[PDB]
Amino acid sequence: MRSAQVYRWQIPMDLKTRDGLYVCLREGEREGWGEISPLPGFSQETWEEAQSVLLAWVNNWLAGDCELPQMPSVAFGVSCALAELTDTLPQAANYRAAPLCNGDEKVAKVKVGLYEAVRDGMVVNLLLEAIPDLHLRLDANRAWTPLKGQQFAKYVNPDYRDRIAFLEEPCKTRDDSRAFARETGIAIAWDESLREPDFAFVAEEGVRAVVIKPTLTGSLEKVREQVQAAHALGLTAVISSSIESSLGLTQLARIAAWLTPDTIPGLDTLDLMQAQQVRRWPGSTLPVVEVDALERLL
Repeated sequence: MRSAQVYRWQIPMDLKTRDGLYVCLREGEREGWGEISPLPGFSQETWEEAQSVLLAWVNNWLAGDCELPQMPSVAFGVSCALAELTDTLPQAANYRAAPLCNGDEKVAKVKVGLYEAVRDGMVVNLLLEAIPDLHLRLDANRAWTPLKGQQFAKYVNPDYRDRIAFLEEPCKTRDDSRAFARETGIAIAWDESLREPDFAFVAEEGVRAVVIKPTLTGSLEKVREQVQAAHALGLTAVISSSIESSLGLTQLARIAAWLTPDTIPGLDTLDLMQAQQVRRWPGSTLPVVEVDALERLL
């Protein structure tokens, strides 16, 4: 027989707090968990709206309904609980993420688009020059105009460009991002794009990878179809963090081990937070908050 729990929480950060929810579904002796934590500025839905939809969905599932949610964060969180219940989300994971860097398969991540383009190009060249066997993933989050893209590349030695594993969504438009890629020889990745209507997995010169943030994307099943479509075209697919708590981050670790076995995931966001909850990320020294101490809604 079906039973469940719903929690709400707010974790302090080093975003002042990270606000989200959890769902626990049980069937008999089985149990599955999931995290529903929309990200302000990326997810369309709010924490409050996700809370309403998740409570309704839970009520209905408790009542026997089979309908799955459409709201992305809820769809994700619920799909994980259900996969756990059915034992389809493997337990194994390496729990290793590409480290998030500033300045200093060796793979690391650097966010760009915060400082001006030249500074980012200079910072990037310095690193690459400094660590000859380093491979960098760069995240622009559509920060640049074509000009800015040229400005960034100008400071990056062509002979180190092959070591930029991908630069996500450099430009405001896909055509401009594609043009930047072709001209600079710097590989790019799609991230936000995959979430736009009408997106199609197609071979494109200069595109080498996609970044999938499941909390933004939707169900695990949808994440799996996108990973697979990326793989079928020969692209790298990276499972990436939406600043989930430790619970969802660990799940993301398992999803990566399972669906993107040879690709280290972009989960280096735990240290931005003050505590872990429910499930530990191995090696973290953050305190852990137990179920018992969370705000229960259902």
